[PDB]
Amino acid sequence: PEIVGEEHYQVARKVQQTLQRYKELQDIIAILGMDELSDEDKLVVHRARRIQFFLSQNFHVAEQFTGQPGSYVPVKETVRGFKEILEGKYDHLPEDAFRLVGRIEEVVEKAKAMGV
Amino acid sequence: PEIVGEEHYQVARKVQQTLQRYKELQDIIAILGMDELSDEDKLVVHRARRIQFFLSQNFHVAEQFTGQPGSYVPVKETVRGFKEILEGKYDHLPEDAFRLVGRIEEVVEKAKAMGV
Amino acid sequence: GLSVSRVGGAAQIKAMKKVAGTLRLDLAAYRELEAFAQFGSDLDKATQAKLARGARTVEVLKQDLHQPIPVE
Amino acid sequence: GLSVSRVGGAAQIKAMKKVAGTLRLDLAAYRELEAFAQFGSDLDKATQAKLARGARTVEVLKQDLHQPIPVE
Amino acid sequence: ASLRDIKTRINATKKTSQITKAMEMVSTSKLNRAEQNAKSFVPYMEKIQEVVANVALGAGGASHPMLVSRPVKKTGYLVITSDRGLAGAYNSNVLRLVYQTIQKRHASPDEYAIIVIGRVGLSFFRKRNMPVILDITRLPDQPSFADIKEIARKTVGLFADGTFDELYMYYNHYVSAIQQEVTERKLLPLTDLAENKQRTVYEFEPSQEEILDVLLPQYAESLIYGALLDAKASEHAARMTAMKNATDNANELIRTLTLSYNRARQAAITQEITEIVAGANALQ
Amino acid sequence: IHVSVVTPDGPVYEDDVEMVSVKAKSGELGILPGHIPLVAPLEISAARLKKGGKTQYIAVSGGFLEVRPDKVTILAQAAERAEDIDVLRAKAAKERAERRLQSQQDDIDFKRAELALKRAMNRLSVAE
Amino acid sequence: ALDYTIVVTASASQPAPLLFLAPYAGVAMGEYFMYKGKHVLVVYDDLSKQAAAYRELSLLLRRPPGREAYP
Amino acid sequence: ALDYTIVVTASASQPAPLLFLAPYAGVAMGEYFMYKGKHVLVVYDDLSKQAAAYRELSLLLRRPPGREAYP
Repeated sequence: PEIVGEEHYQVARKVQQTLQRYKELQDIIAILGMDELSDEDKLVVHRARRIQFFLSQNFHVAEQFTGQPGSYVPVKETVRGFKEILEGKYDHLPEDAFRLVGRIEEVVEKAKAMGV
Repeated sequence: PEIVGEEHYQVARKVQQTLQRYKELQDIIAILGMDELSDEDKLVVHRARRIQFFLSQNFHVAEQFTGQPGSYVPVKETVRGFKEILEGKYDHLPEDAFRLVGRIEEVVEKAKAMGV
Repeated sequence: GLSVSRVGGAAQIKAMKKVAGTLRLDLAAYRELEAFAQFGSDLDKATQAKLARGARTVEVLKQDLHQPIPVE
Repeated sequence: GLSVSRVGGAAQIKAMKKVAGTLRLDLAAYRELEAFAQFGSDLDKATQAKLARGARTVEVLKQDLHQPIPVE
Repeated sequence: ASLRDIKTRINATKKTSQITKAMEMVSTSKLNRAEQNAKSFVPYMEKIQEVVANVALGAGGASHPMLVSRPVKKTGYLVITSDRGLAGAYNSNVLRLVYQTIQKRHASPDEYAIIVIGRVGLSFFRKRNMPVILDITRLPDQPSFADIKEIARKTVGLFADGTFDELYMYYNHYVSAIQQEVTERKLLPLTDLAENKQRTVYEFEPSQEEILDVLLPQYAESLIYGALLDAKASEHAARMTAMKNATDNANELIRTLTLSYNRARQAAITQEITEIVAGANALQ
Repeated sequence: IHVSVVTPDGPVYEDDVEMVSVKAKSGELGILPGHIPLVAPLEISAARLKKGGKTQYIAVSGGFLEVRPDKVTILAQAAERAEDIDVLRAKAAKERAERRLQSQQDDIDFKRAELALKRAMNRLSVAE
Repeated sequence: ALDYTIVVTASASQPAPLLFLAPYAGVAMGEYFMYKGKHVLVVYDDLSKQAAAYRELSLLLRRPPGREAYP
Repeated sequence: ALDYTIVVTASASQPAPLLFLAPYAGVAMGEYFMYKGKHVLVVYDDLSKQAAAYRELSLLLRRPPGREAYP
């Protein structure tokens, strides 16, 4: 926190904690099933899917292969985006529209294009 | 198969297959025991004990070691004996009846002498 | 599972690529799910279908000696 | 558990010398049971009081950088 | 040979040893709670057995068919197994005993009927293609009377209809913590009931037959629930002993792997030191 | 006299009262201290015990009575301590839902532990 | 903390003898304050780097190597 | 037992050249009675000590060692 800042440090450590908790549930989900875990762990894997898809970007380099023009995302805006996904603001959006977006407003600009 | 015969070849490969499956089960048998295996692995162990004891043979040179006079087994008869072990024809005999035995009629004789 | 190709995908023809994708997916799935099937709980049907699929993949991927197959 | 101070105990202030002798035993009781706590509601207050006050011990002994705490 | 592989095998065996020791501690606690439930059932069981003795043994009273032996046309089998695995010889002994008694005396498929408790017995008698008529599986680790009450009422009613004509129980009697002897007890003929120390003559308020056909189903249900508390206690003790044996096997495996690790460690250091000194001597 | 409402699960009340009275399947009945050895089944109805002026009601279900002149020992397969007759049905429904949840809970707990053992012994097998 | 501490640096781009001589410079700066009567705290960050640089010096001077070529 | 036995002693404090030659001296003392028709029993207490002393005597001659540093 003395280097990156305090808010960035709490958001990054909470993202690491929820992705670690989703990593610990890999065999349970894969073998025993999805409908049997609990609540407050289905919420964990619920937010963890939206987190581990939002970490991906559309690159400027992949414009020649996919078509979408790419994005450069500042650090304050991705800290704000992961804070908003950790707080639960975007739990009603699907697990797509977090795939391959730059900013956090592009998530809702893609989800209004697909669905709700 | 073009040299040793197709029956010889597939009996030899099925013998190696059951011994390799039992070699994979060695760790589970060492720690957890035989009671966890799922009723086909119990059968594979139950056949592989018989195979790896029936590969042992009494020799003419080892008559001076133990007094047991020794045996000479033709190729078609050990193919027939291992096919009859793999078919399940000799599951009811004890596993110590197959040690140091030339051909499988002597397995039957030694198991009768043991008292099965 | 451990065998790596570093070109792979740029080597294959289009027809091999289309089906080798899903063959790699369900063979990796069977290699993962076979770990939980040597003893114990006798897994449910939802991945028993995947284990039967993967055993058929393993049985497809066998050959004889000196019998090469064309691409088609 | 692995760290040792072979002069230690006689290097401590007399205030810490009374208090650390309980803390060694508390954390040693917790780190044996730390891998036994993912599953099991085994004892009501015999070995879950150990897990509770050992987790509180581990939470006490954490710090941040550049903030040394005085001995009192 | 392959020092790093021996180290990873030591670490994997330590992880299995810790998992089996944690299962042993869990099973010790569940054995304690199963003994508490088996002890709390007992003051019901003495007084039910006392009332059944003083009523059915006083002045004849063989009118109810549960006290008399009818000619055997069929035979029921009540089998109490575990639902969850990782018990070594708990389920195997009971299922082999039931299978060998069935193959000994009947040798006809519709001459018997089997009532299993637990999924292990259910899978056994479905893989052997036997009639498995009642299926009360998915029971807790510490069961009450209320969830065994429905299948107990059904297996008393299937005698009262005239189907089973007698039935047997098969379960593991928890004797002391290491043995768990498999026992066969007999249900519904109640011919082998015993008298208590003090035989008292009760005064029967509606009739005697009404007392009997209310009480003797409850006596059979108390026998079934007592056998099931016995079998759950022997289940948790068997899994306790099985995980203790798995932990001891893992620990002696760790011991032999550390002997191999020390041999490979010394051989690795002497290999590296002679290769360094040979590369130094090549220049001089 | 000593009255003891006894369940197969465990004892319920087990104290001493003045005059216990309950309705059998034949009809009403009352028990004074020093009663004849009497045996009567019970209906699904409460059992009043009359501790002075309290009259603590105990709702038995299933139910069976044996009265000795000191050992009233009412044997009920379901029995609430503080009760009027309607509470046993809602209590049985609530405990049946709670015990179905408990059966699911401890089966899932065993399966979590067994997957931990399966993964660790897979890694032991891969380590060779 | 630079009212009372001394920092002695042998970074990795310097040759192996300065890496070798850093901790002995540490005690030689501390023993002055020790024999004057003060209390000193000397911190040797990564002595394994110092051992490896002394290994480098002993190997390039043709000295006979022991285990892991440490002299 | 000393009416027939002969004790050939090479200690732990003796140098490795005497440890190396103790079994050969025992055999050479037994062969005199063997080739005259007598029957000889020769006991070597810990030939692992002879092998370790010959490892010593070979490595001090700078012969390159093999498995477990034995020559």
